[PDB]
Amino acid sequence: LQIFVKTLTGKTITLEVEPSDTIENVKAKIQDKEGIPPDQQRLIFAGKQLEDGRTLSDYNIQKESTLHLVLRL
Repeated sequence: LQIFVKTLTGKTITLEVEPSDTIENVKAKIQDKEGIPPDQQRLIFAGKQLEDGRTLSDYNIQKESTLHLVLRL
């Protein structure tokens, strides 16, 4: 599976994700490609702010789905 994460910059980053990956696993993938501690990350999917511990499949995030990243303080 691959998904896109939109930054505040506008710049788009593809992410290789397993379908059962938790939102932490996603934040820690972004920790890798950008370098933003998961605690400063806030991810959004169709307006729903996604929660650590639930998985991509719990929120029905699928191939080529877009998450919007925004920061926390």
